[PDB]
Amino acid sequence: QSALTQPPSASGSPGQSITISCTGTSNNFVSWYQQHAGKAPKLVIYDVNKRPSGVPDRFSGSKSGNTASLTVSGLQTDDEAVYYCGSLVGNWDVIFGGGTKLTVLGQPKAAPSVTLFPPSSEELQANKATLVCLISDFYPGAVTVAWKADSSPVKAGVETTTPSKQSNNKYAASSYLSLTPEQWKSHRSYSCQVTHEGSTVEKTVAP
Amino acid sequence: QPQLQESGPTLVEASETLSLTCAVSGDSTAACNSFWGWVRQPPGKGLEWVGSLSHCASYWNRGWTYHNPSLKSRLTLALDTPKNLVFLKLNSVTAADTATYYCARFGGEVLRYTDWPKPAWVDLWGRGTLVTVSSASTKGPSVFPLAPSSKSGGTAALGCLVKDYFPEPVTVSWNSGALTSGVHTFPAVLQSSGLYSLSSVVTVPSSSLGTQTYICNVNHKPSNTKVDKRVEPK
Amino acid sequence: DTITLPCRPAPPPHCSSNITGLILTRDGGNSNNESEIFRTQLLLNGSLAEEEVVIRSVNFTDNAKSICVQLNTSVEINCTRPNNNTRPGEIIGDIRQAHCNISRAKWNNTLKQIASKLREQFGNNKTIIFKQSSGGDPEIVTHSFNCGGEFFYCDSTQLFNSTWF
Ligand SMILES: *[C@@H]1O[C@H](CO)[C@@H](O[C@@H]2O[C@H](CO)[C@@H](O[C@@H]3O[C@H](CO[C@H]4O[C@H](CO[C@H]5O[C@H](CO)[C@@H](O)[C@H](O)[C@@H]5O[C@H]5O[C@H](CO)[C@@H](O)[C@H](O)[C@@H]5O)[C@@H](O)[C@H](O[C@H]5O[C@H](CO)[C@@H](O)[C@H](O)[C@@H]5O)[C@@H]4O)[C@@H](O)[C@H](O[C@H]4O[C@H](CO)[C@@H](O)[C@H](O)[C@@H]4O[C@H]4O[C@H](CO)[C@@H](O)[C@H](O)[C@@H]4O[C@H]4O[C@H](CO)[C@@H](O)[C@H](O)[C@@H]4O)[C@@H]3O)[C@H](O)[C@H]2NC(C)=O)[C@H](O)[C@H]1NC(C)=O
Ligand SMILES: *[C@@H]1O[C@H](CO)[C@@H](O[C@@H]2O[C@H](CO)[C@@H](O[C@@H]3O[C@H](CO[C@H]4O[C@H](CO[C@H]5O[C@H](CO)[C@@H](O)[C@H](O)[C@@H]5O)[C@@H](O)[C@H](O[C@H]5O[C@H](CO)[C@@H](O)[C@H](O)[C@@H]5O)[C@@H]4O)[C@@H](O)[C@H](O[C@H]4O[C@H](CO)[C@@H](O)[C@H](O)[C@@H]4O)[C@@H]3O)[C@H](O)[C@H]2NC(C)=O)[C@H](O)[C@H]1NC(C)=O
Repeated sequence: QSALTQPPSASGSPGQSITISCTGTSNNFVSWYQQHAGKAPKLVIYDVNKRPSGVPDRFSGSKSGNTASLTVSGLQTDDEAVYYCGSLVGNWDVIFGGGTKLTVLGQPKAAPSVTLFPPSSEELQANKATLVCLISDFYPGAVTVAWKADSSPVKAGVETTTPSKQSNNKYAASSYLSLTPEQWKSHRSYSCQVTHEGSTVEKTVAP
Repeated sequence: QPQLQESGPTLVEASETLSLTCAVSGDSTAACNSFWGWVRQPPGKGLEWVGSLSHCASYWNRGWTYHNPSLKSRLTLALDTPKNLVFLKLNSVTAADTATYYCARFGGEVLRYTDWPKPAWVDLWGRGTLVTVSSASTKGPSVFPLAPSSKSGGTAALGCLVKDYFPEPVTVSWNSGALTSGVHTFPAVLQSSGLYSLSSVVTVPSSSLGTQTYICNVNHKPSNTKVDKRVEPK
Repeated sequence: DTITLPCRPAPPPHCSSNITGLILTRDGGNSNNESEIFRTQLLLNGSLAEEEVVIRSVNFTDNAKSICVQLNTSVEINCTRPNNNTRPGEIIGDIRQAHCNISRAKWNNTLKQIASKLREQFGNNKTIIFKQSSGGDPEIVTHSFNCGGEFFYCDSTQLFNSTWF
């Protein structure tokens, strides 16, 4: 529906300064929010330019024409969060942007590791067939998964899921392919492709 | 000092009425400077305004209530001035209403206003709680062991499959807390069938294979399931 | 739907009185047809006429003399200012402004009664013009009167910005 136009993502390294935009605010009832992943949102700015209590001076408000702008100067580890913008509208209604996803660089590029698994003897007894791709230990946390049958790609039974951060600072995800035992036995080999920052990693299983 | 506390059913059923209650502490709901309400956020989606109110009236009203036009039809906002409680009632819920509901304290052009009060920012927030809407009933998890290779890189990996079940969660331990190092467990998958599914994985050496076998320890409280399975390769 | 004349002070957040009459005084510069303005300015809680507006004057020929207007129908005048005083010392809630309310058609229907009676006192050929006051004192340009015991002045203009016949 109606939403404020905020860029999807943004990045900077420690020490650098990032400036993220917000369009659709004709008034001055403009606000910015900070959201830590696995946490609630904290207000960092209101009335365009004003900071709340115990909020550093490095967080700043601007508004030229229809565009509001937040500026994080001198980035640090604790700055990596999702930043939303918000404004009053019409009479008394309130809107929020899409939120910009901020990333603090300086985390070595990490390669994924896949562990595909074909179905079990007990599973086929109940007239079912499910193949599970087990991707782990990768940075950044943004991966794409593709499935194949010998050489031809598969479009049905795909149930890919959002990645999650592990105890070792890395990210992990798993795609679940559920089919019939008929299409599993006819097609000999089954390939599972996982694309990480252009480069892909492959795995395959055949009975 | 000022803290907003959310409470209610973490798992409401489809087409039923979702109810949540906030417990304000460190501020008075009677106070004329702000509005009180809610803001919802769907799993990995943007912040959505729900609505807000304040009993502080003028010569022509007995307070003020403001709603999100789309959610208007299905919602009721309430304020218990002395008991210091805020309320939300959302009737006829869909899986589209699954979100982390936050209790919000609205600031803006509230206290002294012209024509009407303009609340514009959530100054004080709550920790928030996840409500899960479902058109599905409780089912036990289908346990199948995942056999590894017989003949990668010195040490190979094996796991246990936790198929079709509802609701969450599940706990799988390898050999009843025997191994801690080189242990892993993967998160759930929301099925197209409104069901759930996950798995786990453990890395062990090849020399141990033979008279020494591996067993995963499954646990599910709602459907009452505690069936363990032995793993053997071919 | 209704008219709202701007006012400046307080202290009564009630009044809700009725208009009984009005003070008029014309100035020089006849050209072809006579123009009149208000100059005190309006009467409240007095003695209304029996049937239709009764108008008389000290000297009809003289421009310098005051002209009396005694209306038949009471014109409702609802006056207010920001009331909420519960929080010391600054006011809270709606600030709006100080204003007095009258109904658009109600005044216009009362004004046409004066207009028709103004035609016969000058041998018909009516072209009645309502313009702003000449001046002199700040109590002449801004309607200075009593309501609720106290005396307070506030601008009209919106009330006398029409030309009839
Ligand atoms: C001296 O004389 C003076 C006159 O000369 C006199 O002044 C008059 O005073 C009275 C009060 O004393 C005034 O009357 C009030 O006016 C309020 C505001 O009115 C304006 O706004 C509304 C709503 O506008 C938005 O919404 C509608 C519907 O969606 C749209 O059609 C609009 O375009 C607009 O939309 C924008 O905003 C939306 C919400 O943010 C967005 O979703 C949207 O995208 C848009 O951005 C209009 O309806 C009004 O229009 C009317 O008047 C104009 C005049 O030119 C006409 O042309 C037109 O045809 C209309 O008739 C106007 O623009 C009213 O809200 C208020 O009514 C409420 O209160 C009564 C209480 O008894 C309720 O019964 C009633 O149901 C209303 O309740 C709702 O609103 C209140 C807040 O006001 C909420 O707290 C309440 O919960 C309820 O909200 C629900 O509905 C909301 C929508 O209404 C919704 O947003 C909420 O989410 C919620 O679910 C009342 O009528 C009057 O206007 C003054 N007039 C003047 C000229 O000054 C003065 O009193 C005299 N002095 C003294 C001392 O006596
Ligand atoms: C002018 O501005 C004033 C503000 O200065 C504004 O006043 C507010 O008006 C609303 C609307 O009526 C009031 O809200 C009502 O509250 C009723 C209960 O009132 C009592 O409790 C209040 C809170 O409890 C105290 O104690 C608890 C203990 O547990 C504590 O936690 C709280 O923090 C708090 O301290 C209390 O504030 C209130 O006190 C006021 O009145 C006393 C005298 O009684 C006075 O001495 C104080 O100075 C103070 O003004 C009181 O003790 C509640 O019942 C009521 O109604 C609800 O139910 C009915 C059901 O039909 C509904 O009609 C209604 O909409 C509500 O749902 C209502 O919510 C608010 O408390 C006012 N007071 C303040 C200070 O903000 C005016 O409205 C403005 N307008 C005008 C022109 O007057």
